[PDB]
Amino acid sequence: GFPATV
Amino acid sequence: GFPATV
Amino acid sequence: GAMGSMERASLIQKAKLAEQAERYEDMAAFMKGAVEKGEELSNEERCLLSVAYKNVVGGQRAAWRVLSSIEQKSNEEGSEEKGPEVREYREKVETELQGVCDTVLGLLDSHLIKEAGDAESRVFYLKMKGDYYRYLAEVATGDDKKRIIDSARSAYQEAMDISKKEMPPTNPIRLGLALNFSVFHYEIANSPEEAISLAKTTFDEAMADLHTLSEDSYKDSTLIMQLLRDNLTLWT
Amino acid sequence: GAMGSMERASLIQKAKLAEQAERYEDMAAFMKGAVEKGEELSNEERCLLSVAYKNVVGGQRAAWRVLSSIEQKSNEEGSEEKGPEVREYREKVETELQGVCDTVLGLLDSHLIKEAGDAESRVFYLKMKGDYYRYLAEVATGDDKKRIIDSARSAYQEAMDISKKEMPPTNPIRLGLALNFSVFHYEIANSPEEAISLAKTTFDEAMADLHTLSEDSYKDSTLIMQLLRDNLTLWT
Ligand SMILES: COc1ccc(C[C@@H](C)CN)c2cc(C(=N)N)sc12
Ligand SMILES: COc1ccc(C[C@@H](C)CN)c2cc(C(=N)N)sc12
Ligand SMILES: *SCCNC(=O)C(C)(C)Oc1ccc(Cl)cc1
Ligand SMILES: *SCCNC(=O)C(C)(C)Oc1ccc(Cl)cc1
Ligand SMILES: [Mg+2]
Ligand SMILES: [Mg+2]
Ligand SMILES: [Mg+2]
Ligand SMILES: [Mg+2]
Repeated sequence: GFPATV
Repeated sequence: GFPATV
Repeated sequence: GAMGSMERASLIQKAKLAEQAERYEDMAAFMKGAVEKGEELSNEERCLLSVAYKNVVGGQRAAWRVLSSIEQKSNEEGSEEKGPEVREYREKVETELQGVCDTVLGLLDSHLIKEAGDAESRVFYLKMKGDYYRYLAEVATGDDKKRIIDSARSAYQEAMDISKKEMPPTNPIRLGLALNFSVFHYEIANSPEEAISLAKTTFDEAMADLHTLSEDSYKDSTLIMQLLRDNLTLWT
Repeated sequence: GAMGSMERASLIQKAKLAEQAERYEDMAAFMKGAVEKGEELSNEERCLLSVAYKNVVGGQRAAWRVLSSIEQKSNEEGSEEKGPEVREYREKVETELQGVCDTVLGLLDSHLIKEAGDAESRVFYLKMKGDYYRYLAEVATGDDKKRIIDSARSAYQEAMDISKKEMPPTNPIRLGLALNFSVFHYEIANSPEEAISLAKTTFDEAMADLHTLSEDSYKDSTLIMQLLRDNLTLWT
């Protein structure tokens, strides 16, 4: 999975 | 509703 | 032409890559370059051209509708004056949309349509001509609005005439043409009865011809038939 | 600058309209013009700048990944040679992505960061600097790759140092910085243990400070905490 960033 | 076109 | 130095086959290959990457502006630019090589397009190449520009202009239309709605509300009684910015930005998007439509219509006129002799190519291009004049009509307000609407009507009508003589009632291009010309009647020409009649007759005539088809052709035709039914459900 | 003749307030207004219309390239262009007026940005204006470019570069990154995957498969044993086109088009997208990153980094260096004195502005800009060097690092292969990675690390580290001294552990900017620096460790710096430790400690320290918050602040902070937890779940 491609991880969360903001 | 917005009607279908192709 | 910025694509003038790229091989035709490379442009087609990159259009397919751009589609996979959901880079539809690039896809359209590659296909414009391919058309400008001057050779006729294959069935698949016509699809690539149409998919690319349909996605580009579809995004512009959606944005234009958002902005036009905001502009309408800004002009209602009681709304606070907020300056020229909404109109300006709606106009910016509108001008870009018109530019894309002009580009597509230009490719069709120079010289795709005049070299298209088979029904599968000629009907497809004439349908596209109707579609892009329809998108121009959606935003038109000037002296030429009626002529823009009539240009869409005329292109669709020529496509319809050929399609009814040269294609079976289940041909997906014939079905999609009828779907879109029906939407033209409903949304552009203020002719909901014609829109409904066209969708219904098209659906019924396709239904009666499904028995002639293979399983794969049946899937293709019934998919577009369902869109006709969806519109009929919206409208009745 | 093509936005040089437009009022600052009009640029901000149009950025907000562009966001509503999902026209993120326009949004970014309007916000670049606003930054280039030379005045500091408010909290909301910083968000508009970040949202615009995050969406533009996010689309470019997604396209680059699609193309890079196709390119990798084209180079495996047994694959048919298909020419330079995949590499060329991946390079085209890559160069456009690098151009956007360079533009954002240029705005930060000229002159947003040097005028940013409050933690809420300075940490936000330094986080952005780390993010856009991280995006450059994702595609980098040359002599300067290690320096690009170190530039991201250095910007994130300065932001972290300020955030830990000047912001509560639940501040959403502090949390988002830690989230992204943790991703940097995991994906860019080959440091999964540091990535996991940072995400865990950040989450736990925020948890312990939630009791100080209003309901609305609690919602804001817990939203970013959940992203930290999501990454920890992916990684463990
Ligand atoms: C002749 O070329 C085509 C035929 C049929 C299809 C799709 C079928 C499932 C019918 N809709 C199709 C999709 C294309 C593309 N998006 N590149 S080209 C192309
Ligand atoms: C200070 O400016 C903001 C604060 C808070 C938010 C969103 C909250 C729900 C927290 N994520 C927000 C969204 C913006 C935009 N997309 N224009 S600006 C902006
Ligand atoms: S030409 C692209 C492939 N076809 C399609 O995507 C769908 C929409 C399923 O079918 C048609 C597209 C265009 C026409 Cl004119 C007819 C069917
Ligand atoms: S700045 C845009 C408004 N905020 C957001 O969209 C989310 C992602 C919910 O919150 C953050 C964005 C950026 C940071 Cl640095 C922190 C939180
Ligand atoms: Mg106009
Ligand atoms: Mg008739
Ligand atoms: Mg390169
Ligand atoms: Mg530490």
